[PDB]
Amino acid sequence: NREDRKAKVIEVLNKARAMELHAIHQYMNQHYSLDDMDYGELAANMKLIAIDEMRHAENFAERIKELGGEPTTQKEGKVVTGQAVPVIYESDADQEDATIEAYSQFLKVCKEQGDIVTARLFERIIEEEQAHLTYYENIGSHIKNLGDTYLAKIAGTPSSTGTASKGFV
Amino acid sequence: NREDRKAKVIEVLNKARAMELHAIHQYMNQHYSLDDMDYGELAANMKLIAIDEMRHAENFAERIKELGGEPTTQKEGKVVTGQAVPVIYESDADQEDATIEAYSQFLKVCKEQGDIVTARLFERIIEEEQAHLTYYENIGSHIKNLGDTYLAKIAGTPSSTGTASKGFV
Amino acid sequence: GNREDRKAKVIEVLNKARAMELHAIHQYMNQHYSLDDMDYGELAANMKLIAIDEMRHAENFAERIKELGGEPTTQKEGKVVTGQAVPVIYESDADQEDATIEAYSQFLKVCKEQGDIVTARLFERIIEEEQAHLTYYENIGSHIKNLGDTYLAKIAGTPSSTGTASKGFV
Amino acid sequence: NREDRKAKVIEVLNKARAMELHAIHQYMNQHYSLDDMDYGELAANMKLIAIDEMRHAENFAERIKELGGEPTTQKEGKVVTGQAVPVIYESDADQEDATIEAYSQFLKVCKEQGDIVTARLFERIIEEEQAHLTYYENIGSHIKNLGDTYLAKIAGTPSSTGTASKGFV
Amino acid sequence: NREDRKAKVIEVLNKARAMELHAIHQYMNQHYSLDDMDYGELAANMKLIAIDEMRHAENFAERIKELGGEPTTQKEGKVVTGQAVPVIYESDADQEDATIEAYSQFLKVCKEQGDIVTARLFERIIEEEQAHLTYYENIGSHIKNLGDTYLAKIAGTPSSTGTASKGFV
Amino acid sequence: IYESDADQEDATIEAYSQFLKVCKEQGDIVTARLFERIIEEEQAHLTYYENIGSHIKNLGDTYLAKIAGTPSSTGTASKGFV
Ligand code: FEC
Ligand code: FEC
Ligand code: FEC
Ligand SMILES: [Fe+2]
Ligand SMILES: [Fe+2]
Ligand SMILES: [Fe+2]
Ligand SMILES: [Fe+2]
Ligand SMILES: [Fe+2]
Ligand SMILES: [Fe+2]
Ligand SMILES: [Fe+2]
Ligand SMILES: [Fe+2]
Ligand SMILES: [Fe+2]
Ligand SMILES: [Fe+2]
Ligand SMILES: [Fe+2]
Repeated sequence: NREDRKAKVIEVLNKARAMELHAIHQYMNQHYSLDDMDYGELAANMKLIAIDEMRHAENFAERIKELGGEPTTQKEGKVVTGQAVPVIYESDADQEDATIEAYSQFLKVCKEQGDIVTARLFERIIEEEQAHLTYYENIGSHIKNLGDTYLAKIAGTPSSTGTASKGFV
Repeated sequence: NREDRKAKVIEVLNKARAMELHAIHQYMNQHYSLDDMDYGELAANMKLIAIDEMRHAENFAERIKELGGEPTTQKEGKVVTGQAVPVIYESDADQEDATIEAYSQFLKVCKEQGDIVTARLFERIIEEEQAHLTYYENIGSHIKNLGDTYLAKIAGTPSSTGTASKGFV
Repeated sequence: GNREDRKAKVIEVLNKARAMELHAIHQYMNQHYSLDDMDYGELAANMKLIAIDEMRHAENFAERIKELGGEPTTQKEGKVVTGQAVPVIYESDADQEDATIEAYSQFLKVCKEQGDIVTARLFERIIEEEQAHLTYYENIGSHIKNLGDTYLAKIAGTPSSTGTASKGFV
Repeated sequence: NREDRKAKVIEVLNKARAMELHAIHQYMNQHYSLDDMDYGELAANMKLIAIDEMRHAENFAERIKELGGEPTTQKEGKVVTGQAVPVIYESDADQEDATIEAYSQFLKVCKEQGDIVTARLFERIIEEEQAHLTYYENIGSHIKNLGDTYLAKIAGTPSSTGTASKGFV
Repeated sequence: NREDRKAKVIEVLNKARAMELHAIHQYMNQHYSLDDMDYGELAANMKLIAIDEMRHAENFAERIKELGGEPTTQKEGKVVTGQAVPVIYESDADQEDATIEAYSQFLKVCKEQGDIVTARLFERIIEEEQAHLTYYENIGSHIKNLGDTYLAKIAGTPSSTGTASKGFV
Repeated sequence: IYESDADQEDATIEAYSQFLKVCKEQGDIVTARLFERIIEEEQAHLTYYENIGSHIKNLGDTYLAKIAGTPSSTGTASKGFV
């Protein structure tokens, strides 16, 4: 029925959302490390990708409300900390790839439940995850093939991501 | 194959267009009432949504022509007049929901018939119907929950939808 | 007659005219889709622009019907003719605009009889716009009749745009 | 099996790409004739559409690389030269119609191989092929129905396609 | 013999053109690989040179038409794929050099056939090939002498070649 | 071809109609009658060339497609000496 159709879509939406919450904390944790290491452009792009995941989490939450459900506040999995630079980019590529696989499954569920608006949302976000995927693979390729010679170039670059957060104060 | 496929898509396209024609007359009728009641903001937005349905009617017609068919000129269903404000918003949300449901099945037909262009057309319009649905649900909620304090706020507002219609004269 | 009766007779001619507009909107838009399909851009565009004039007429009639206390009709008068070839489109639209002006002038007399100055003036203004439509259609028809394909060859591939898109909700 | 889903998608991408290469050479061949016949506006649009097909070939190659494959440099079919003006537009409409049908099928494969990103690529390009189709059908209609009077209007028109190609030198 | 003169010039113009068509695909293949490796500046200049080769093909074609011939659509030789970065620049320098040698002979034939306009077209394009040769020798030289130090500088650079291709849609 | 051929037949008939006049003036009834008969034949050529021009004009290549590849024989070969 209509109610079961919505509940099944809400379920994959909250699963995706929980994955987004995990990515936000995982990438920001890496952001703090790269920043601490003073690899500015890497620090900045890692934070800009975290913000894309924040935006995904919010979009998933808004559709869940539209369907009458509650947006989860729990993250899926655990954040891995203290990763060395090569492990950061190899693991983040792995995560992006597994995310696209899972969201492609969630998309299918939306289509089966005849939910056109939610399947389109997954499709749009999956394209953005593909851009994250390509970025992490590329950095990993340079670390693998060029090592510290590549990092020497990143050392001390600007880490800014733009004007500060439009906020309340 | 091809001929059969085309005919099946033209049939759902005309069914949808017939629903668009119904919606144009139903929403404009309610628009005349709201204007007469002098709830400008509600009057204005109802007409703007009616113009979205006109553009949907026109996009369906154009696709129908591209497929070799003739666009229908009869609306589906009867127009309901004399609806009071609470009924206007409850019914329109009901209509938008039913529209998304039907278009979702029409979309499926396009996919089964291998017509990607028409499927994409439905997809886009369904997203615009979701916006209509949300708008009507929202007005309905404030009329249910707040009445007069909310209606007094709408009383006497501008009902202009912008600059006058580019026409022939 | 009395106040109510006076409004009622005027509401009745307003709904007859409005129903004629609804018909014009669908008939002209039907021809618009065909012209567009044939890729006669300038013709397709002016046909739609005239259909939009009729939408405005329908809306104006409606707003006056509500001001008089009545209910604007949603049924179109007559049926739409589909599949007309180009020469038939312009000959029939010219006939229809003529018939419209004929009927609206009778409707105006009724408004004057019922002592409704505002509604009478509405019909007057709209009759003037219908005259513009008639002259347009007669001129196209005349060139089609006299110049044939050589006239149409010049319209082929012209822009069909009616300007910026429909200020709508989404 | 991850690798087999990529192989199968890469295979249809290279088929579509080969079709793009054919179109590029076919449409530019016709552009050289149209210019030679001094029908500028027709020559110009023919070249602009060939550049669209160049972009498609590029987009397909980029996706083939993201999937780990090698973008083909072989075109499908044979270029037909020496076509008169009516025959250019009747064959090009036929070509575009055949491309949309083929691409719709390739899109099906992408969906079957669980590849949402490539499927969306195909759907985007199919929409552009539909624009090419309509264009060629309209020109061909004018030639069939109006011939010389129509061509008289095109004779001696401008043929520029805009600012010259940003190149290396 | 007028016609004989034209025929011999058209022959070398189609030989040159087939050489251009080969270069477009060879260079673009390498562009796709350099883009994949994320060496943006190299990928960008490779494509810009490919576009210069597209313009050469177009100019040969137009001269072929002025002479009453038909421009070839088949490339000369085979595209080599999978080249390592040093091999890309070593072979592109060899090809550019081979091209200037051939075009220089083709230019001689035009003069022998008393065709001043075609000879001047060759002289102009040869100067551009010299610009290409110099570019490939320079990059080849940095790779030989600087190794991964040079690559480290190119990793992550912009790959943009400007605004998108003015096209039909 | 057909446009100039129609103009040329029309001209001929004009010219021949004056040559006929000269024949009547010189009292040459036989030569007047020769011009009369031949002018009648030129009129058949004129009509033929006008018709082809009109079809080419109004139907173009659609018309020529029908003619493409038709027989061109004008019947049995020239009776000659060899
Ligand atoms: C008023 C009124 C009616 C009567 C309804 C009733 O039940 O009273 C009315 C009725 C119709 C009906 C049917 C159709 C569908 C015709 C068909 O597809 O056969 C129909 C179709 C269209 N109208 Fe329409 N309408 N309408 C306006 C007012 C009215 N309209 C205003 C105002 C604008 C504003 C124009 C603008 O600035 O974009 C406007 C524009 C459009 C466009 C153009 C959209 C575009 O190009 O983006 C199309 C198509
Ligand atoms: C991509 C791609 C391919 C496919 C090759 C592959 O192996 O992937 C590709 C292939 C070809 C081929 C053949 C030709 C030769 C056609 C012929 O003469 O038969 C060929 C020919 C042209 N390309 Fe081309 N292309 N292409 C671009 C990308 C690609 N191009 C981009 C980008 C632009 C940029 C548009 C701009 O901003 O000017 C662009 C423009 C042109 C111009 C325009 C020159 C001018 O007007 O100055 C000509 C001529
Ligand atoms: C009379 C006369 C002249 C003017 C000479 C003069 O100086 O008075 C005369 C002149 C010409 C001249 C030039 C040509 C060459 C045209 C050209 O090739 O440009 C020219 C060409 C031909 N006519 Fe000709 N002639 N002529 C006849 C009478 C005369 N003809 C009669 C009668 C027949 C009888 C047909 C038959 O039974 O074969 C006939 C046949 C031919 C055929 C047909 C051959 C075939 O189809 O087998 C061709 C071609
Ligand atoms: Fe995400
Ligand atoms: Fe991501
Ligand atoms: Fe709609
Ligand atoms: Fe709607
Ligand atoms: Fe009207
Ligand atoms: Fe009118
Ligand atoms: Fe394409
Ligand atoms: Fe195309
Ligand atoms: Fe070159
Ligand atoms: Fe070169
Ligand atoms: Fe004759």
